[PDB]
Amino acid sequence: RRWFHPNITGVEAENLLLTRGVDGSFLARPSKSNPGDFTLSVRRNGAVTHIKIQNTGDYYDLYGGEKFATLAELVQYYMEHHGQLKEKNGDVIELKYPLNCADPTSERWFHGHLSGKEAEKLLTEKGKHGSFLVRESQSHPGDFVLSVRTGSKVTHVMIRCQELKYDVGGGERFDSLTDLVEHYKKNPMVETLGTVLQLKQPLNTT
Amino acid sequence: ASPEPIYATIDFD
Amino acid sequence: PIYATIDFD
Repeated sequence: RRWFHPNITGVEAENLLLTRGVDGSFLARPSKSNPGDFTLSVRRNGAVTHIKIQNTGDYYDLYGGEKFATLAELVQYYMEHHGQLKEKNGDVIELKYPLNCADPTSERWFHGHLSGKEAEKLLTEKGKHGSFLVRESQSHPGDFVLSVRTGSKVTHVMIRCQELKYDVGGGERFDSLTDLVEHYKKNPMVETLGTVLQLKQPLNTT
Repeated sequence: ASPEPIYATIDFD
Repeated sequence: PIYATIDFD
């Protein structure tokens, strides 16, 4: 169950496998090119490959080979029986490390579900000049928001996410939320109406 | 209650 | 994204 990712594309899977993955990392996800089939996305030698999984309704297979009633039995099988999964050339593909579904970051300044009014609240009565956090967007599902204290109020800056690639309405697009926060720690961003939005200290979640 | 949060735009050079 | 064909032939 853990290595299944319900709502990601092949490009977010590759970028996942290259950022949080290693060689031998893999994940399952639905098929975007063809619902509702599935896809094994796997990392080997620093590159990412995808494998079609057929769902007839009675079984799951890799369009050949063994037939399994469920998706987990198929993945489990191909994890345990290394060698059974061969490309035509001769190279075998290894399912070694599942890549478990998780948050966009593990960093403490990521509060997750947290609205602008309650984030504004914490940043008032616990944030000082430069305290910031990143939080999910509630007006644009799938996207994020950097809330900052520029003392004597709080600013919100929509962080867009397109295929696991993050920017603040343009400029550079970082591979994770961490690269964005660190880059803009070194490099304060300037709001249209003049306020410069320095990031001094993260307001970590308790 | 509390006022509506206003998001901002960044000026990119 | 590159898609690998699995050989059972």
